[PDB]
Amino acid sequence: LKVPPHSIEAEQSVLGGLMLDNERWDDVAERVVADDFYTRPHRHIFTEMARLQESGSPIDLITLAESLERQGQLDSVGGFAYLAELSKNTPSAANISAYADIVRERAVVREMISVANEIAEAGFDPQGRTSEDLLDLAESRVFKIAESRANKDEGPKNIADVLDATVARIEQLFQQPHDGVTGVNTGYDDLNKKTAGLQPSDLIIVAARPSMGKTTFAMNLVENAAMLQDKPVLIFSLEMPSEQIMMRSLASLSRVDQTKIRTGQLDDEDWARISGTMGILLEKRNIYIDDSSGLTPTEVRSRARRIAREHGGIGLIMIDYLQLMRVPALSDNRTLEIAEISRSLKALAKELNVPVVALSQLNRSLEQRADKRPVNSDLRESGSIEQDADLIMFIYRDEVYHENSDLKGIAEIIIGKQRNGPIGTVRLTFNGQWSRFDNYAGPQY
Amino acid sequence: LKVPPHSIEAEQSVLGGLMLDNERWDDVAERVVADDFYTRPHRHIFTEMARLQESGSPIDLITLAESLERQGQLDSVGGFAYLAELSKNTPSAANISAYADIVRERAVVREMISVANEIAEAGFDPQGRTSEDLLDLAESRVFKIAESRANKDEGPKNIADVLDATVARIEQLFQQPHDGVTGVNTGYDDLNKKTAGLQPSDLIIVAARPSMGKTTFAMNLVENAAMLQDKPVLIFSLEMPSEQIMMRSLASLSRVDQTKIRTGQLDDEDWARISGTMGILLEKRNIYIDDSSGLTPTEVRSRARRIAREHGGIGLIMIDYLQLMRVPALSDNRTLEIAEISRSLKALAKELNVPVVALSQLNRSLEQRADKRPVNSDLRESGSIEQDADLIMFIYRDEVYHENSDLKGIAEIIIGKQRNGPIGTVRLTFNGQWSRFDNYAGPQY
Amino acid sequence: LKVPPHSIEAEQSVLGGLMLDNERWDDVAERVVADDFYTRPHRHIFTEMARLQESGSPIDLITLAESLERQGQLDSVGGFAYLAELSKNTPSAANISAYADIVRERAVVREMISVANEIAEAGFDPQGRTSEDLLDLAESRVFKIAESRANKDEGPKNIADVLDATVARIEQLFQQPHDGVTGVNTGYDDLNKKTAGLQPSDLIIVAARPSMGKTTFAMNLVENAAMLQDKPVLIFSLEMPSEQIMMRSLASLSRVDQTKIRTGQLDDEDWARISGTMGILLEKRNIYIDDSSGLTPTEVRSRARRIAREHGGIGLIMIDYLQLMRVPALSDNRTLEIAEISRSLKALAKELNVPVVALSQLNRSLEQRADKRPVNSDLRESGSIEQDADLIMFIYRDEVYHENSDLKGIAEIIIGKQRNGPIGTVRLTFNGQWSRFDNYAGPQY
Amino acid sequence: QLDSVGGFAYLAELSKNTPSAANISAYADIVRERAVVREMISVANEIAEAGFDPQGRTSEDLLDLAESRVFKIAESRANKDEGPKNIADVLDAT
Amino acid sequence: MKNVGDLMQRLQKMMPAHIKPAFKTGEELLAWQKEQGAIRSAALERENR
Ligand SMILES: [Mg+2]
Ligand SMILES: [Mg+2]
Ligand SMILES: [Mg+2]
Repeated sequence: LKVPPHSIEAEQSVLGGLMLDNERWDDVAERVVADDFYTRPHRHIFTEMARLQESGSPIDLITLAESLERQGQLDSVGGFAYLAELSKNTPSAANISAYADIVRERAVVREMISVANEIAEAGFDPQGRTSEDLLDLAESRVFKIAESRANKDEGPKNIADVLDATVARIEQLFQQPHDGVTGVNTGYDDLNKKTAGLQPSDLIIVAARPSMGKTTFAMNLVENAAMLQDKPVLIFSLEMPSEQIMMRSLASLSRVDQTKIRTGQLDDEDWARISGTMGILLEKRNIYIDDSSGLTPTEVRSRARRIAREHGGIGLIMIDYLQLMRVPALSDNRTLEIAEISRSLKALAKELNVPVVALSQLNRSLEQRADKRPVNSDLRESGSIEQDADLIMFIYRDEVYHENSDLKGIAEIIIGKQRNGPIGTVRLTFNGQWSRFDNYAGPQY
Repeated sequence: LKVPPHSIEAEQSVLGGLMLDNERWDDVAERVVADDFYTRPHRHIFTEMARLQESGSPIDLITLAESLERQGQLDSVGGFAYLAELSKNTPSAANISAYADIVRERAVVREMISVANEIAEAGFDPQGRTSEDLLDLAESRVFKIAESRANKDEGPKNIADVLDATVARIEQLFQQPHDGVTGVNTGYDDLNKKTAGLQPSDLIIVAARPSMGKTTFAMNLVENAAMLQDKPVLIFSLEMPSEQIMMRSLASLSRVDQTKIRTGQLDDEDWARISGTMGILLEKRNIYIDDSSGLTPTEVRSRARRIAREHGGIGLIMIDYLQLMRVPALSDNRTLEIAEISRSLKALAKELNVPVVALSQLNRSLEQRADKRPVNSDLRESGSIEQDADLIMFIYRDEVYHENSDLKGIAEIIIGKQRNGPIGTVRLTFNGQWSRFDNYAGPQY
Repeated sequence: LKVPPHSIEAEQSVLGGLMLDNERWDDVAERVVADDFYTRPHRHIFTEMARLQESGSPIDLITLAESLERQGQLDSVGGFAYLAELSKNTPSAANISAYADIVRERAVVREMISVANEIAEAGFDPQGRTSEDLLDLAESRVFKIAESRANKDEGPKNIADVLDATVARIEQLFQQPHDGVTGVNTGYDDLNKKTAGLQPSDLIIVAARPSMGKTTFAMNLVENAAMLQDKPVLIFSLEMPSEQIMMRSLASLSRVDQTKIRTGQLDDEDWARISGTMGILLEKRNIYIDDSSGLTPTEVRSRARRIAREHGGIGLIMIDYLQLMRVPALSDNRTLEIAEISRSLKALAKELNVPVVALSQLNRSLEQRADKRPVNSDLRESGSIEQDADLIMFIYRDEVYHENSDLKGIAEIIIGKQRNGPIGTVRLTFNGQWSRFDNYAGPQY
Repeated sequence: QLDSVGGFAYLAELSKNTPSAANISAYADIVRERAVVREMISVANEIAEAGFDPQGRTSEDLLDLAESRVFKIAESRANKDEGPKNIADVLDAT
Repeated sequence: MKNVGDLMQRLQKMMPAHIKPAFKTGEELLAWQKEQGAIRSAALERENR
């Protein structure tokens, strides 16, 4: 009436089938796994059989027995007489994979019972924390085993099928007549060329030394998006709070100094342009800023999936100074912490089908180099971020280092990696009085 | 040891607290729910009191009993004598919303037990169900529960709330028409221009080589904002004790050289200014100094929360040469140690909304350059202090290096970083015999 | 468990191969010898067939027996009934050279353990003997083993071998069609020389920095191999999905740019060249692609063998950015995890008798160095995969680093190791606007 | 964590008890004072039994251990005049 | 799901008639590719110089 169900007749039938069907090892391997059994003697038999079918092909009854014997383990798993009882029975030929399907299905049910029992016990006696992390633990186990199982459409496919999807993309792009912006527009027209817009399943990075324009540039990207893109955007301001971000953004959008907003020393034209940018931003309701500090990728995925289901689907994410992201499991090793972060953000971008602007600092290696243009290496930690990304674009503004420069008011965006587009060195104009980058219709580069 | 989790003293405690309090109801209503309880009589009491608080405002002992009678339910929820037990006990203090929140999340915990039971029920009872209708089903269950999430003070923060706060701050600033110093004053009228004062929550860093004047500069900032603001300032002199600091400060304010002070060889016009500055410093009672050596950030926090409690609220903090500050957990990896330190200081400034001065040092990377005018990369360790900061401002008085220099008595304050404002090069004048920096009326820099 | 190791299955298969093929005796004789075997009748048959293939050409079934009767040894090696089974078995294809080499290896091992026991006896049995004449015995024995070695290519050369090629120049060098290749044609004639093509039972490692073009190369290889062979090839793309891989490949072939493909700015003169190569890539159906994320080596094996059985036998395996491969057993220890995965891929290369393309990264140890032309150690994990691979080759395109260069458009393929030949350094040309390496027409290297 | 730290009624009993007055300073004083003594006798036991069990040790390398531990206690304790001093208390000593 | 016929038909739906590929085979492909490779290398080295 109540039990973790397991079909054991079908089980042993599959066993004896694998015994007296020595060709067919992979077909049942599509669905059966070593731990997938309900009973452990069968796990022993199957792991021996698998180890041999990798190396030693001919085994039905007896050479498997010798393999079991070479480590001195006769009768520890029942007995060879029982093994011959297995080989004798089940003369079935037609169906083994379906028996394997139902056995694995019952095993999945069984593991669901295991997980539910773990939840109930770790609701009764989970031994010490705040239950804010317990709700997250439930969601974590849930979505983890979701990702561990759900992908069973997976398999190598045919070019006559892959080209269908490829040509579908080429059709819907060749269909839609538009300029060379297949993605999210940045507003900067000389950067859309090297980028074709922030493509919808990537981990963009925007890095530079501390006071160079990371947050500034990134807010300008999301501003231009929100004004153009008619879908939400997220702003994970882990560093500094919303009430600075938004002054800075009002100035970016309306070209007035920050001082003349955090002082009230402003004139009618400025009052007006503020009213205008405000009355624009209110009507759309695009932006969603999180002013929380020490987030984890778990929480980022949670909040993003929340804004997704309700408000259509997001179109862009910005994450300020990535390195503040945490995962307390890996708090003893920092490089692996950043690696987990980067993988989580890439998987997020692949999940919701958006880009993920992810800022990052740089190390003090480019200081003892005399060029000061950052290279892809000079990223603050772990070097996975120079691998997991479809796009890096550093920033370099020469007037910070060179007062002898004739290149001031000019900030150039040193692309440093782009898997599906060109390297380059874009050039733009910096006016930090109102925290904006603008286009530089000037000489070439 | 193992039991369905539920708390009941908090339950009756909250209920009686509401019985003795008609004023404060909405705050608990924002957290607790009818179904939030374990036992049904108290569910009836809660929902009836809530219906009345919608309709009938006064509900302490008899209005609720009369209502529950109007629905004909006395003795179904215990009894009016039992309710007299509820109204008699729990006279507890304002710690009521704490009870509300904890019981809210206890309903969430009991929900977790129930939902794990539901999953285990679907598990034991497969009902001939497919794995693809099993996992995503039981996982969208927890997802649907996550959808509730009445903690609506986090990431899904629409823009209008941000702008509400921002306009509120701009009204805090424009409703008071004053000079262009929205922050702490320094006294240095040339510095407030590039700075707009020391902002209350930012982390300021003052940095120079060992005899360039940073303790002095910082003491002048604190002992000037002690004379202007009627609000306290702390001093964590981890490096030198009070009996040198205060001597130095008397010399600073009273402009008499320190050698005439301690040696006792000073004249009447000096003794007068000593009398005057002391009579000021004691007729304001505004300065606190902690001469402890190896302070961890928790100690710094506690010792600042105290003064932020007793003496109103504070207005400035100064920490001398933070590389003394410890956190013994991370004693092996110095870099992570300093990062913890800086993060703690920033968090403190954001917690109290008061400026943290945090003196730092510089590495010996200037000396092999022939310029010596420091940059952010010349900070002593970790590079976080050049990331978790909002105002670095160095000190470079040139006669230390170039003996034959036409800048003796000139100390320039190289603002090397500032988020919410410009960089530059302030000039001052160094008069060290009485340990002061003074303003400079001079040519165009 | 513990036994004298000797191959017997492949042994009899080689012997029956010599039976059913009088041609293949020369190169197999260059490796296997009568003393190279384990049991006696195999040695008898080998020495008989050696004496006869010297003089008596026809030996498959009968002339062996005839000579065996000439010397009068019937029923000494089994019998003609024992012999008939040998010609009966092993209908195998041309894969005999690898069998011969591994049996040579097994003979060398058998000699090694024999010598080990001899030395153990010599140590236990001094027989009134100084250890001088005992360690000298052991060392002379070891050198007599490793001296002969049947190997004359890894090391210096006597002048006889030098003058062979030197005088062969002056007479015989009309050999400029040196298409001497055994394995998968890489598609690069300047490269196919130094590598002798992909030997079909090895492990390839293609590695460089991210913006450098390695994935483009390891796509060009499978891209050519799909066309030249009529054999399937696999693509495990653990980084990015199929829809970008194929959009790259079409552009590599057709000689147009990805941009016009994903944009639609392309006229007849590109349309034709896309249609042609598309038609070619459909009319063979070789390539299979797997856009997984977190594969385990077990799944690599399973998904190579699901296809190795159906389609004859696969020709090439291509893994993308290896390090993503996990095994949840070693989810903590990274080093042994990587070493496990490397050994597993090498085991698969042995199993299916196919070449394994499996990429990797380079740590940031070259970027603190002006050379930047990588080496065997700059290999990002474990120092292990420089041992489990018969081939490594790295890349270097200087014009990512130096903008001033006169080495641009050019990309040397450093070969860092080979265990079946000499290393070298190819010099291709890179034109990433259509994502291709081309064979270079230029001066020396 | 319930019932590993006593009980729930056990917890409530402590609240029900001690309505005593503001002499919290002195109570916490003695409660702090006794534990350092407890640690002191603990260290005394450790030093003595370690003397019984040298483990490749000499007296020179042993009185050093004694000095080290005792003063590591003393310095870690002795700094109990700490705090942010009001300015009058500073200027008095100045 | 789809074959050469249906796929190339949907391809002609993108691009009009008389677009004949001028390869038709596996060897002329690589041959013309090497031709264009050397021709490109010519102007490439020219641009460098
Ligand atoms: Mg920033
Ligand atoms: Mg100092
Ligand atoms: Mg790649």
